[PDB]
Amino acid sequence: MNVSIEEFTHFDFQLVPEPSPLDLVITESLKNHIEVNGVKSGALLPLPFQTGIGKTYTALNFLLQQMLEQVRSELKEENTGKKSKRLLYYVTDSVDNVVSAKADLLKLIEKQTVKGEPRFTLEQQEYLKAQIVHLPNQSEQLLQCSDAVLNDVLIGFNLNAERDVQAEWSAISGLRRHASNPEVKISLNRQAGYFYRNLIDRLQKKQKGADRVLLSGSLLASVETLLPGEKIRNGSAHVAFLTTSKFLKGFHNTRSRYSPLRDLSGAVLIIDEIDKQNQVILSELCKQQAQDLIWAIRTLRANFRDHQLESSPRYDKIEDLFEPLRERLEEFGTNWNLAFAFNTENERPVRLFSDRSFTHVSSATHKLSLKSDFLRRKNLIFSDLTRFVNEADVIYQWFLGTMRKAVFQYWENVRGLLEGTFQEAVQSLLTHFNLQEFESAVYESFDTSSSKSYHHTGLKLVEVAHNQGTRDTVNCKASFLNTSPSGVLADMVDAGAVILGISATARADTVIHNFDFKYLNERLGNKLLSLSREQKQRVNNYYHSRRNYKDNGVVLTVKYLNSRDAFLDALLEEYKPEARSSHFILNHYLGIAESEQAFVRSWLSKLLASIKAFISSPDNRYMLSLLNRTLDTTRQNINDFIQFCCDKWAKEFNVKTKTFFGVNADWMRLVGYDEISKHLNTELGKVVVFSTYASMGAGKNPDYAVNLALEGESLISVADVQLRSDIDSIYLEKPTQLLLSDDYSHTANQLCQFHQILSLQENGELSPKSAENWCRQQLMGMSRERSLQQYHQTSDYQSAVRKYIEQAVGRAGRTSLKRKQILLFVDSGLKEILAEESRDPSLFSHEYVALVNKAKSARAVRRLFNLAQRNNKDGMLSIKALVHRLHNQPASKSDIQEWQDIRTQLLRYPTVAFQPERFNRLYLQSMTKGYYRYQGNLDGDPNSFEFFDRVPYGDMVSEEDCSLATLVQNQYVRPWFERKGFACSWQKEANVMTPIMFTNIYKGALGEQAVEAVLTAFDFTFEEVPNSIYERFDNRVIFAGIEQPIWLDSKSEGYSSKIALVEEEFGPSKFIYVNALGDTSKPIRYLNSCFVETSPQLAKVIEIPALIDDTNRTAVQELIKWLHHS
Amino acid sequence: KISLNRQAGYFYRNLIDRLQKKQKGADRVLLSGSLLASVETLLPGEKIRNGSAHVAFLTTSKFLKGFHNTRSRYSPLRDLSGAVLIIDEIDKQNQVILSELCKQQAQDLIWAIRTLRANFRDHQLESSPRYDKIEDLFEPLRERLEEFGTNWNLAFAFNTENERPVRLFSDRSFTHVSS
Amino acid sequence: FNLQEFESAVYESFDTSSSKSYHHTGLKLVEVAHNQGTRDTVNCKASFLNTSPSGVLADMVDAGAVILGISATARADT
DNA sequence: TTATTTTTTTT
DNA sequence: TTATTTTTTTT
Repeated sequence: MNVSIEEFTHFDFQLVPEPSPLDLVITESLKNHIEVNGVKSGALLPLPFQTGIGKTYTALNFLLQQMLEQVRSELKEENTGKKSKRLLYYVTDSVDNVVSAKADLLKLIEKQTVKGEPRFTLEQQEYLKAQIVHLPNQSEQLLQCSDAVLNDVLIGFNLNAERDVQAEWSAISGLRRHASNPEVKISLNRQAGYFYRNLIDRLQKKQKGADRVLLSGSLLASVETLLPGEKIRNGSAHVAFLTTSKFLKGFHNTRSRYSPLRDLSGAVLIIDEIDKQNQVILSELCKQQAQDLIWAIRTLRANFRDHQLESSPRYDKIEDLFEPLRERLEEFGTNWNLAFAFNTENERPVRLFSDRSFTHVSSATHKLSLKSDFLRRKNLIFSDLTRFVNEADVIYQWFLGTMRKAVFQYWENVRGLLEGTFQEAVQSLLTHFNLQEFESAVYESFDTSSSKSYHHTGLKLVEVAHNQGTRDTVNCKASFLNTSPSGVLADMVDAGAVILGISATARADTVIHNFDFKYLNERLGNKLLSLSREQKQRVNNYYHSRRNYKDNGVVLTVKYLNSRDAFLDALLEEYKPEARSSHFILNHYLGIAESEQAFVRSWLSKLLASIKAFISSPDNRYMLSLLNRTLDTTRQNINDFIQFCCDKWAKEFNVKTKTFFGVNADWMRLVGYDEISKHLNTELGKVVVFSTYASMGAGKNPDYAVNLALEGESLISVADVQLRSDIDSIYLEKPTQLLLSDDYSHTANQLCQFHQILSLQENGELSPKSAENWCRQQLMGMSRERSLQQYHQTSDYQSAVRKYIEQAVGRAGRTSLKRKQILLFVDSGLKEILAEESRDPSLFSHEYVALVNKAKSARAVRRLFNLAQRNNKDGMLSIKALVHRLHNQPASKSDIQEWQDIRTQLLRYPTVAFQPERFNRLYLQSMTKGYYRYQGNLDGDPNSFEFFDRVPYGDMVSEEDCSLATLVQNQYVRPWFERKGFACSWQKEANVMTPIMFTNIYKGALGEQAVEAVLTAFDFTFEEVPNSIYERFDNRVIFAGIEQPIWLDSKSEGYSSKIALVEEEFGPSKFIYVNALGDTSKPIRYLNSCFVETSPQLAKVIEIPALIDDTNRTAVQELIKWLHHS
Repeated sequence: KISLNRQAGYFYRNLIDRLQKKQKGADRVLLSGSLLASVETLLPGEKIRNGSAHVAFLTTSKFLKGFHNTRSRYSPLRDLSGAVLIIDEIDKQNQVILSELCKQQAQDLIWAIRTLRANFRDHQLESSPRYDKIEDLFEPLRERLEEFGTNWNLAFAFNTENERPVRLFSDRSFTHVSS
Repeated sequence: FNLQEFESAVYESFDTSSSKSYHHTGLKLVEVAHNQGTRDTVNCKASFLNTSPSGVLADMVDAGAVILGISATARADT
C-alpha cells in the first residue's frame, strides 16, 4: 500500500522500549555532544563494544529511533513545509553484512514489542519498511529487477525501440534462467553491469532535458525499483544501507550520480567495523590515475597561444580568468624549451617522491639535472629537474582550478538568463580552447602559518619512463594523494555528519590498520566524543552480566607453544619409518626445500602440539586453528602428514576426529560452512578446523546448534539473560604480513606503501632519518620482506598484532553457552607482544584478558623524541624555503605576511600549554617544561638532531639563553613589549619553540623589536623595508624628517654588495649595524662600504656594539650627529 | 551462445595481441612440434605465413579484413601477385565490398586542422642521424599550416547562425552539391 | 610533434590528362553539426570513398590476381 | 630478513 | 511515389 505518514498520528513516540545500557551510553554521549556546540554540529563517536554484547542490535535500535524521530518531526513540521531530509546511513566494508544488517532491521521493525504488545501496526510497519532502501553494486542491482519492471521501464522511456538495448536485454534476460552455473553467473554479472551503465545513462539523459517522462504511478514504482537512489532524491526513502565502497563511489538516481560525501550536512552515519574502513578508503584513494605532465604541459602551451573564446555576453567574464595562466605557460615554455621533447641518457627507472613538505627523495643518487641540447633539439635529463616537475605540476593544477572557476562563472552568467549547464559549460570551454582531451581530468577535478599535517597534505610520486615503443622520449606520470583516510574522516565530520564507529577495536593504537586518532583528536577537538569513565564502567558491568564466565565456573586455559623439534622428528619418522631421516622426509615426501625447513619445523611443531593437546582434552570438540596461510591441496602433503598425526592421537586417545582442511572464504561461501556445525550436532568425534585470520574476519558467526545428547555434560549457560555454542579451543599462529598492499596496479601499490611510511612518520613512530631511508629504499624497489623488516621495528607493529589477536578471540566468543574449560594455545612469539599490552582493560574480552595475564605472568618517550626531530626538520626546511622566496626578489605579499606572522607568534607565545592548531609545528613538546636541550647543526643535516635526554650536554633553549629577562628591564623596551603584548617572560609550559625557530627567528625578531623600542623615543621613525629589498635589511628609518634613506640590520665586500644593491635603487643611503644587547662601553665605529673606518662625513656605515647594557644614549647621540654630518 | 560469442571474440583479440607482441621481440618462443601444432590450430594463418598451407577458404568479409598469423595481420589484398582467387557468386560481392567501404569513420576537420596548426609551430624533431632526413619533409606542410591558419583565423572557433543541417557533397569532379 | 591523437588515423592511412572515372575517384561528403553539448561550436565531419567496388576489383586484377567469378548472373547488366 | 589471504565497485 | 529481409566481421 501507499501508506501515508498519518498512520503514526496516534503513535506514542514516547513509548520507547526499555533501554539496554549501550543505548543509554549512546544517548548520553549524543546529548553531551548537543550541549557542547552540538546543534547542527558534526561528531565522531568510536564505540568499542565487544562482539556478543549486542553491537548490531544496539546500532539498529538506535537507527530505528532516528526513523521514529524523523516521522515525529514530519508530523509537526508541516507548518514549515517539507524540509530537506535528514538522511541516515549504515555502511560497512562487506556486502554480506550490509544485507544481513538490513534484514535484521526489517525483522526488528516486525517484532519489536513494548509492554508485551507489538510496537507497530501493519500499515506502520509497511511505512517504516518503505523508508529503508538498499544500494548494491550496479550489476546486482540490475539482476534484482524482474523482467516486468525492466520492460515497463524500457517502454516508459521508449528505450524498447532501439536495437542495441533489445539485443543486450534479450541476452541478459536469457542468462538469468541458467545463472545456476556460477560460470554463467560470472559472465552474467559483468555483462549486466555494462548494460546497467548504458541504460541509466539514457534515462538520466532524457530526464535532464525536456524529453523527460513525468514519473508517476506504476512507471515510478518500476523506476524506483531499478534506481533505488530515486527514492532518496524525491524524498520517498531516507535510510540507506550500502557498503563503504558504494558510499565512496556514490549512487545513481534518475538525474545524476548523487555522491553522499558532498551532502553530509545533518546526516547520521553508522559505520560498522570502523577501523577496517581505513583500508577501504585508502584502497579508493590509491586508485587515482596518473597524468603525463610532459604531454599535458605541451598540449596546454600549444593550445593557449591563439585560441580565443567568443566575446558574447553568454560568458563575458570568463576569458580574463585565463590571461594569468596563458602568460605563465608562455614563460614556462620559453624557460624549459618545451618545443623540444624530453629524453634521458636509462636502465634504472627515474622516480621522484615527495610529500609536500620536507621528505623529498629521489631514486638516482646524484642530483638530477635537465638541460636543453639545441644541437639535438631535445631536452636531456642528466645525472651529475625536480624544479621542472614541481612547475609542470602547479601550472597543470592551476589550469584545472581555473577551469572550475570559469565553469561556475558560466553558471552565473546563464543563471542571469540546474546542473544541466555544467556539461555544456565544460564542453563549450574545452572546445573553444581545443583542449578536448582533458575533459576526463576536468570532470574528475570536481570530485577529487597553518595547521600542517600529512593527513591532509598527502604525497606526490613521479615516475619518468620511456613512452611505449620509443627509445628517445620519456613521460612524467605524476600521481597524487591529496589526503589520507583520516583526513577524509575528519572532513566528513567537519561537514556536519554524525558518525558512530561501532567496532570492538575502534581505538586500536595503530595508524596502519586504523585511523590516526591522534590527528583526529587534534583536528576535531571536542567533536571527537569519547566514553566517560563512568560509561565504560557501566558497559563493563553489562558485559559481565551477559558473559559472566566466573560465576558459572568457566575456566580459561592458556599455554604458549614453543617449537619442539624432537617431538616433530619423532612423529614425522613414524609417518615414514622406512625413510632416511626427518629432514629427508620434509624434503622428499612433504616437498619442503631445506631453505624453508627450519621455518616449517618451527611452525608445524607448534601446530601439532596444540592439536595433540586438544585431542587429549575430554570435553572439547571444536578447535579452530588460525594460521597465516591456507592449508589446502597446494600443501596437500602437509595435510596428509597432519592427518596422520591426528589419526595417531585419535587412536591413542580413543576419540574420533574430523578434520576440515582448506577452510578459506570461498569454501565458506560456496561449499561448506554449515556442515562443521552439522558434524557437531550429529557426532561424538572432535572437530579440528584449519583456517586463517583473513578468512575469519570475513565470515559468519562460527557457531553450532547445541545437541545436548552429545555435549550436554560439558556445556554451561554463562549468561544471566535455539541453544547454540561456539569454538572451544583456538590456536593462534602469529599474524605475519601486516603491511597493507594494493593489488590494483603497481602505481596504486606504491601509493599504498608511501602512505604507510608517511603515516608512521606522522606519529613519531619513525624518526625522520628512518622514514627517509625507508622511503628511499621504496623508490629503489624494496623487497616485500625488507619492508616487513622496517615495519617490525616500530611499536605500531606491536599494536597491530594485538589488534588481530583481540579480534580473533572476540569473533569466537559470540554465543552464551560455553564449555567448562576453554583452551587457548598461542604461538610463543606472541608471548612478548601480548605481554606489552598496557591499555585500560575495562572493555577487553575475557579471552583476551586471559591471554595477556598468562603472558605477563612470565614508548611515549620514544614517540616524543621522534616528533621533536620531525617538528625541527619541518621548521628548518620550511624556513629555508620561505627565506629563499623572500630573496626571490620581489617578495610576494603572502610570504611577507607569513614572515611577520611567524615572528609575531613566536614573540607573543614563546611557550604554550597546548600545541595551537594554527602554528602546530613551530613548537616541539618537551620532556621538561619551559626549557630543553638539543644538539645539532642548524646549517647541517636536519636528520641528525638529538634532544632532551640523549644530549645531557649541548645547547639549551630557555628563557635564559636569549637574555630576555635582562632585556625587558630597560625602561624603553618594556612599555613597547607590553603594548605589543609580547611575552616578557616564558611560561613554564610543555610545548616550547623548536631550535631552528629559537636561533634563527626568535632572537633576531627579539633584537629588532628591542632596537625599535629604544630608538623610537629618540624620534626615530620606522617603516617597512620596501618589497624590492625585503628582509635584505631590517627596517627603513626616518629620523626627524631627514630626507636621505636610512637602513638597519640588527644582530665585508659581500655586505658592500648588498649596500651597493640598495644604493643602486635608492641612491646614497645611511647604513646602521647594531647589536641590541651587549657591552655599551665599546666604541661606536664609523665605516666605509667595506666596513673600513673613516670620517663621519665619509662614513656611509656605522657599527654600534650595544644599545643595552641601561640605554646607550651616547651611541644614539653620535648616531644623530653622524646623520648630521651628511 | 550469443554471450559466449561476443566474449570469446574479445578474448581472441587480447590473446593474439600478446602472442604476436612477444613474437616480434626477442621474447619470441621458438615454435616447433606440439607447441607449433597447437598454435597453428589457434592461428590458421600461421600455416600460410610459414608455408605449411597455401589454400585458404574464407568469406569475402574476412578476406577484406585480413587474418592474423603469429606476427602481424596479413591482409590478402596487399599481396595478390600470382594468387589464384575463386569468387563464388561474384556479383553479390559488389554489395559486400561496398558495405566494407562505407564503414569508414569520419574525421572532424576543424579539430584536426586546429590541432595540427597548434602543434606544428614549435615542435621539433631531434637532429640525430637516427632520422636525419625526416624533418625536411615537414617544412612545406608547416609553412602551409601557418598560411592556412592566418587566412581563416583558426584561432577563432566556428559557428553557424541552425535547425536545418548544413551538408556538402561532391564527387571529386563536376557534381558538387550543397544542402 | 605531440600529435599522439592521430595515431589511429595514421595507421589507417596505410590500409585505405588521365583516365577519369568515378570508380577510382570516389566521393566526398561533409556534414557540419553542433558539437555535443554546445550551442556555439560546429564540427566538419568529412567522409570519403576513394574508390568503388569495381575499382577495388580492377585493382586486384592489376596487382596480378587471377579471379574466377562463378555466378549464374555474373554479367547482369546492372 | 620474512615467510598471505583478502575484499568492493566501475569502466 | 512505393510499400523488406537481410548477411559478415572487428572494435
